[PDB]
Amino acid sequence: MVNPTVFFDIAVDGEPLGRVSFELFADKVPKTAENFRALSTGEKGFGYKGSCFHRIIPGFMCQGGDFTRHNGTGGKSIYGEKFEDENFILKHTGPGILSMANAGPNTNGSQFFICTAKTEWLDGKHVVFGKVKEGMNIVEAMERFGSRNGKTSKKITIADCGQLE
Ligand SMILES: NC(=O)c1ccccn1
Ligand SMILES: NC(=O)c1ccccn1
Ligand SMILES: NC(=O)c1ccccn1
Repeated sequence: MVNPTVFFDIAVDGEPLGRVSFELFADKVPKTAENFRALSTGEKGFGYKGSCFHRIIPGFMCQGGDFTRHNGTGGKSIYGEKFEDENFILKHTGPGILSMANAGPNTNGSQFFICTAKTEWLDGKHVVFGKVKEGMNIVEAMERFGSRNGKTSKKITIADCGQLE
């Protein structure tokens, strides 16, 4: 079939900003893509809606997906607490790359990051599974609320999220 597309509706201190949409690479990382897809729809009873981008470093990346500790230490996959690195077929080529955050080999949960630069040192250690399709202007707006140490000057939230036709 066709690779799924997922959207995030982003808010800044509760104020609507815009929509970021993502192509998920189910054709190359079906397991990893399915996790992010189901967390986006909330169809297992948990996921990304209402959570925040807790760490944003301009010229590097926007990190989110921690809906259990809201700070980078939590989250869980649709398969259990953690799942294996599925493969490293896809590389971190530039801005818009969507990739899994982790704390060691085989520790993927729900946390993910959106690259805003090429981050080749992450290749072969973070599983890349998607890419921003629309709203890279919105990801760039988000990023302006980050800082050098990653603390956001405003609260950046996924006000709504879902799967698109
Ligand atoms: N430690 C992590 O999950 C990480 C996430 C994004 C970029 C670099 N490292
Ligand atoms: N990606 C995760 O589930 C994670 C990443 C860093 C620290 C703790 N958990
Ligand atoms: N490890 C690398 O290839 C690299 C490239 C630029 C900045 C930091 N690290």
